[PDB]
Amino acid sequence: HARSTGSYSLVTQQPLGGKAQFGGQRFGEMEVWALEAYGAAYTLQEMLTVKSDDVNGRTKMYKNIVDGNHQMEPGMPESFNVLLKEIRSLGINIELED
Amino acid sequence: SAAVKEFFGSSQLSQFMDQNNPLSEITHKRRISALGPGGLTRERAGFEV
Amino acid sequence: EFDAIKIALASPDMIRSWSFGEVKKPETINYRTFKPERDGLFCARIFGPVKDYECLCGKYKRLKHRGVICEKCGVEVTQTKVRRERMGHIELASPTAHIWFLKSLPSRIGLLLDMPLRDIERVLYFESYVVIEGGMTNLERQQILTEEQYLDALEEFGDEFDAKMGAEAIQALLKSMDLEQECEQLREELNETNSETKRKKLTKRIKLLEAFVQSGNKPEWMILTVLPVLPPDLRPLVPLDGGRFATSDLNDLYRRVINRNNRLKRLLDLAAPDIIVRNEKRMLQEAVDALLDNGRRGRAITGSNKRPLKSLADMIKGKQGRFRQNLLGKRVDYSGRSVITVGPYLRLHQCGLPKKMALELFKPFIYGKLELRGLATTIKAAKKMVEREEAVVWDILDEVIREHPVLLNRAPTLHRLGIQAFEPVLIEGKAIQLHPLVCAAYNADFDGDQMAVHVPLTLEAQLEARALMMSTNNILSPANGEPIIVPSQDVVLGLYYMTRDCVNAKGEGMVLTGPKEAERLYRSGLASLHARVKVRITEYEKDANGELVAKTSLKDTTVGRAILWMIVPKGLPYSIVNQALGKKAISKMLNTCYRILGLKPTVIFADQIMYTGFAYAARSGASVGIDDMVIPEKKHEIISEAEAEVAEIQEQFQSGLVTAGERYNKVIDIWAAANDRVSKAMMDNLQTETVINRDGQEEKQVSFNSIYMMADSGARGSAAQIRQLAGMRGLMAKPDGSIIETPITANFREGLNVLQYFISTHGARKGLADTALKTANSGYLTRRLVDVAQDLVVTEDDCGTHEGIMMTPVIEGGDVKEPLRDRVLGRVTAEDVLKPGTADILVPRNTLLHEQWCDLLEENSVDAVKVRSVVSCDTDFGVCAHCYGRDLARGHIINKGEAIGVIAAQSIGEPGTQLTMSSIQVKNKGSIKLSNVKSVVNSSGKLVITSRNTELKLIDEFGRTKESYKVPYGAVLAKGDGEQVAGGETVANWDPHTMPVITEVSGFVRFTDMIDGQTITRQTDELTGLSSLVVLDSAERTAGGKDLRPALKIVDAQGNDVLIPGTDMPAQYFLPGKAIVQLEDGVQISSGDTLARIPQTGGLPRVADLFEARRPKEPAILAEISGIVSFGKETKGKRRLVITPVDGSDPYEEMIPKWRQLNVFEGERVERGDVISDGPEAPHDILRLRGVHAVTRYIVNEVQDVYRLQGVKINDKHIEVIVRQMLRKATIVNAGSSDFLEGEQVEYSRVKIANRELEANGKVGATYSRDLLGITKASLATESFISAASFQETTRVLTEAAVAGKRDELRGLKENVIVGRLIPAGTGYAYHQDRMRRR
Amino acid sequence: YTQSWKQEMIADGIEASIKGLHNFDETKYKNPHAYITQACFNAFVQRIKKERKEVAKKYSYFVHNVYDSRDDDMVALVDETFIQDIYDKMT
Amino acid sequence: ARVTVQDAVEKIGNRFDLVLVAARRARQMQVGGKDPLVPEENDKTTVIALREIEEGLINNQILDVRERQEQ
DNA sequence: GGCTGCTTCAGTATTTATACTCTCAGTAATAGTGCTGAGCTCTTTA
DNA sequence: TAAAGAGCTCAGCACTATTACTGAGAGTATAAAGATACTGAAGCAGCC
Ligand SMILES: [Mg+2]
Ligand SMILES: [Zn+2]
Ligand SMILES: [Zn+2]
Repeated sequence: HARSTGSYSLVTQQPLGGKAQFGGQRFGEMEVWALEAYGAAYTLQEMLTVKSDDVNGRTKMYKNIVDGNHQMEPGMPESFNVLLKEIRSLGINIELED
Repeated sequence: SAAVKEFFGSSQLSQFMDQNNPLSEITHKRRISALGPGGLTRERAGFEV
Repeated sequence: EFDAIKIALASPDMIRSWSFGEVKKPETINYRTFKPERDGLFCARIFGPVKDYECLCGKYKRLKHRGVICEKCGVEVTQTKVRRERMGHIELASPTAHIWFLKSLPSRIGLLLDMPLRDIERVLYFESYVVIEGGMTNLERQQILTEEQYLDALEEFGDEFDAKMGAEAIQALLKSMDLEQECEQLREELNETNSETKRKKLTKRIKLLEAFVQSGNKPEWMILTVLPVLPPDLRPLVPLDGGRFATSDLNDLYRRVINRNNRLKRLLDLAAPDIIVRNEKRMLQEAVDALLDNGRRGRAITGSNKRPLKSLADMIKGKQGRFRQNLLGKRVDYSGRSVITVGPYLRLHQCGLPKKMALELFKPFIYGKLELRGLATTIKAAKKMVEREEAVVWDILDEVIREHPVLLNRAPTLHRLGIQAFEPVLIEGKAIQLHPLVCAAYNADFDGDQMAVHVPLTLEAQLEARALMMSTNNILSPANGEPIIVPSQDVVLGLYYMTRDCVNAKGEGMVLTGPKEAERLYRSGLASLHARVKVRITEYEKDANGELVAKTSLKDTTVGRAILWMIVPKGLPYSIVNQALGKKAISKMLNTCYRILGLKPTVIFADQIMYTGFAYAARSGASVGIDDMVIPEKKHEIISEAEAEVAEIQEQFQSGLVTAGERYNKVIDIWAAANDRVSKAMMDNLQTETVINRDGQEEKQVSFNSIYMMADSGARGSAAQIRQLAGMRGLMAKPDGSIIETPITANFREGLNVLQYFISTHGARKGLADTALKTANSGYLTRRLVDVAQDLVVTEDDCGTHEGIMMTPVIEGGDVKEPLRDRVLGRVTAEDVLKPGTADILVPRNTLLHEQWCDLLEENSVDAVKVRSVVSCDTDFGVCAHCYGRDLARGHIINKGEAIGVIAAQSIGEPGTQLTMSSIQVKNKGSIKLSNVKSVVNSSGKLVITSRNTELKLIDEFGRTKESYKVPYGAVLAKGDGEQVAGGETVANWDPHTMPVITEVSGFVRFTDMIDGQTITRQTDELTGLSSLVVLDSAERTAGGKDLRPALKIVDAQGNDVLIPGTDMPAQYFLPGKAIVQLEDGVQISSGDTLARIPQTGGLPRVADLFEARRPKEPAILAEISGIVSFGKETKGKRRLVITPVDGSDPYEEMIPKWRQLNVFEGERVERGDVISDGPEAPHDILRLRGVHAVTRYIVNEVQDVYRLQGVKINDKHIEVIVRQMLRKATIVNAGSSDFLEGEQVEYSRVKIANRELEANGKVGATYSRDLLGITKASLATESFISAASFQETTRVLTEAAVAGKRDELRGLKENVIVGRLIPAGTGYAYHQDRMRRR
Repeated sequence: YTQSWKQEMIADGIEASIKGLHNFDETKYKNPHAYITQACFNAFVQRIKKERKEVAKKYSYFVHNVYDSRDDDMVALVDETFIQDIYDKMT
Repeated sequence: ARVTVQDAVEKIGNRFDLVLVAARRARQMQVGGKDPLVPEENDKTTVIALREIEEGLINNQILDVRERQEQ
């Protein structure tokens, strides 16, 4: 089973799971470490944002690759913002200083 | 009738007949467990039992 | 983009400041239009456009009409994206007490009013009242009332006296509480108290008060009056995202919550009987409760089907909250998964890959290439072309792969090699081949495993993979410089079958002149393979200055030896190969090859090796059949005699002649005997049956049983496996752990009978369940481990220090385990080294210690070497290189910026997957010596030492210790100190069957205060006869004289107390319960018999509890400070004692559970840290009583030994760095010229640099003591809460940081992942250097 | 059936009795017990019908979305959401 | 025949800088009009970069000062 | 008056059965609605 | 004879008033209807 790109969950735009759905593989914290053991930085970054959630970012990527330009725009995760607002739910005001 | 239909069509002591072998078809009846209502839990599992 | 994240609280003002409106209507949808309601939980009127740029006005179509709000809709005009995030709010009707700040455990509010929790509780649900400024009556601002009390008082005090119930009064109190005055009050009281418990509660409270009054936080804010409501699009009506559909039950609570609110108002709007208004207030409070964190009350509101539903907190915690579910682990695009196969034709740097997955994984690339080529014109054209595989496509794809890497991984990712890179070759198949070497790293069988595969996109990413995760880059296990490319099992059988010799084969012993001829004479079938033969060869060496000078000779070897030898690359001498070449041989060959040659020779070598091994194994025909299992003919013999005897001993017992326990023991031992005997029988018979003439009679060399061939090869299978196959597999366990009386008499050749088989069944089921649980616990273990370091990065080079620890080989008392060669190998030394001959420096000062240096040392009986170590580094935020040394996988000083913590943690956590759950007869020859000595001479005129600290040590003839042994008090030495020793004798021995309580001079003894009945007893000795007026336990003797306990005044013939030799005070000690001097009154004893006589886990959880700084059970009390020992108050519950220095005040006055067995008598002056009692080591105390390197070395040795017990290997630097983290907070003990308090704690390195600044000025900063916290402790007390929140227990740490109002500077990894930037790990380290340098 | 509902049910009934106490003759209907009894009874049935058809509405919205991503749909479940969403609608 | 960065690190004894400079060079040649300094035989752009690195003529110093004379 | 042992709790690893009666209420769909034009209607006399 | 007026009324987009119609509300007066395991931490509890 493969997945170039397909749907995404909606509450969080992470590519859906399972094989019935055109789901992407499970990429885990253990792997996260196994990657940090190497100085495998860009790998991990473009892994967990540009191919997972950075919607603006992933669109820009898809374009640049399908038009001959391997280059990444970092952006900033989305489901993270979900957590941000989720803690904004309770009165614990959270903020992102300058 | 509501409760009966529920029980049959819905109870963790009921599953599709494992049906791909005259063997498995018979293994899936001479089988006994202690799960569900009146039994321990898959992660409540005590070593002894 | 943006710097540090900050947390704080929010006045309901700011809640208003957020929301784009306020929601009141409890419902959502029209069920006909399916549109939002007019003013409801989803309504556009606040949240916004359900489409983009137009709403139910239909009034605004293009960018000309965007933006400006409608009047029919009322809603602004924009894209629906913003609806996802806009927040709302409810206005509360009655105030609400927040639950988190109520059940912090301990409550950060009850203490804020110093209140017992249950009272604030009963205030909430209104089971009682509460007095707010009781006024001109005897009732107090913190008093509460039973209802009737309130009723009655309020009768006679229906005045300005105030008593209510509910968050009303709490918002009152909090709002009506100033702090600064309160603070100073606490200052005073604290400064005044002598009770420590009060001191602790008060210091915590004053701490929290300084926390609040420190920044702009206002306590009443913990009472809710404005409820913020989540953006609508995150709790959608139904996810509907395929599959079964979820319910997003949040709204429901919300719904019911909002419901009650209006009801409240409505009922207040009716002037309702206040009892029931109370009820509705209660309903509201419980509702908002259940919204915030269900379950913290009595009955968690089950959703349905008997399931609890999900609050705002459940989205957060567990292995399914945002953190452990989608912030860290995340399914990713451009990935695939399949089954695996071998494909041995592949070389090292490449992997097979099916056509299909290959096609999808690169669709964008293919599109780009086609449209660059013009073969298609639009994207749709390309989609169609790719659909039905217009046969051009393939070559297109071919070009795309040309060197495009891929990344492979397995499911349970243990360590740094579980995920690697490859360069695929395209297969018209469906499965994945695999270079059959790497399969070890993947711990992977080929029985249905499933591998996963991902693809780098950016050129930078391809580069990262290329240089850093390619199989051509990962050959030395990061756990230990072992080559990790071990040719596993069948190449092994091949090679072994090749390098070997038959007694007489075809054309054996002829002469040849080139391995070419060897090959030919083999294939031509004119010469056998394993046959002795003289052959001319040559060989090389770059022993000279790089130049691999070659040189010939003639050897006598076997053919295949040479055949292989044609492959061995340049710089190798032949004798490396002349052996028979089992497995570890090829291992060490690989290693030395890598060490002397570099890298590419090694990989080419290994590849060729696999090729040749597979080929020759193939040629071999190494089958196996019913005749591979030889049988001990005398099996039945040993068994028949064993059972004959056991029948006898059993009928002996059954006749009543012995005890059942020892009879069982005898049965155990006899079955063990027969077991080992038949083992010897078989194994020997098998291993040698070569009997074949050599033109003469015969000779007997290593036989050729395929089974035996494997075993001696060590390719696969345990000798015990054979043992089971042929020999009877002895006895098995018991559900308990007992053992069945009769053993398994049978083998597997013959068949088991029912019962034996049954028993084996039980044992196997046991082992399997243990496998399950073991994997389980190892999981959470490695979790904590990786989590505890998570941030340690090589920040520098050389911390500028010449300390460290003096490492030495380990001696378990008997044999030594690690030669000094190892602890040193690759660990930069601070000081240089001397020779045993004085002034003979050997190594330079601070040099890196590679292998030729290990040689130069090892030849010189090097003793013990100081070396840099991580615990000792002189740097903040990381560790200097030389304190760390070599990369353990790259034979050079580790570069600058790796994440050492994570590699250490993975290494350590991996092997848990498989882990489990007197006399001195020296044997060697040399010199005897001792340490911590105090001895005595007898009429025997020999040495008998008089301490429990004496340390025997056997020094060899070289200069390096071979043995040492702790030998207890009262042990007679046949020899002395400074003699010769041999094997087979004991030099000293004692009696552990008593307690030596000797005094060491000849004189007179007494029954001084030893009056029977009160503290001692009369003993008409029924064993000998001597009327030993024997001592019992005074505390179990009479209750009046149990204080005047039996002293033993050592006196002479003069009767005067003989002042101890040299000393001016004699030995006036005690004979406690059952401490007997059988020798009578006034007897003149000579030294040589004790005065008083008193005849006297480890698996993985051991490591687990160890790292958690867990509890020793019955710790052994050490010496806080020197001095002598005294006895005062007694049985204030327990025994007591006091200790006095030689110069300072007696500071130590401690009680003891009377059970304890002392270690040193009163009069002795001991040194600090001497173990004044018996038992284990109390790690915290080990630290504060022993410094650092003590406890470090300790832990190191324990874990290393628990591993050693299982053959596994881990370099110590990992354990080093783990401990290095383990202590990071120090407790100040004198504020000094610094500012902080005295009884608190601060980050060690932070206060350290604080001193570095301070102590640049004569004003001496704060004195302190480094501390010890277990991993689970230090995981929390970090500069970061986000990383903490990633760890367990979100709730308390989170509300805590919020109350505090912290701010996180993002200095670390587990946080630079969340924001998703370049972690300062590899490349990212460089960029972070840069980005800091900018500002 | 359900504790959570039952809470709101009783809430309803209580308010209903509260307001409805306003008018209770004595000369006739010599008992207030049954008065409040049937009052709350009706309040309850009102609440429950509201909630039933609410979640019904939820079902209805659901069944009108089968066009999610690709092929391989399901037949078993959908019929049951349908059949309930019909049964409830019968009323 | 570019499989090992062994000598790529013999120049830059860093094994990390490698990625950086190779990435700059690749971004240059792939999209930007920077021509290989080394005879190319259908080897991908990053492989070209690594080639140019492993011959002692491209580094931080040389490529940066090329960019400087460019400015 | 400060002082140690028990202790209790808290943190880890599909799909819910029985009103009634107005009574109103104001709403959203919905036919009534009237244009524009335009296209055919019609005659004109050149 | 046939190009060219001036009007007779029929497609084709609204509009206001409408009409089921669904919702909100207000009346309701028989009853008594349960098989982890562990570690830890403050609070409670008895003591010289
Ligand atoms: Mg497997
Ligand atoms: Zn509108
Ligand atoms: Zn250092």
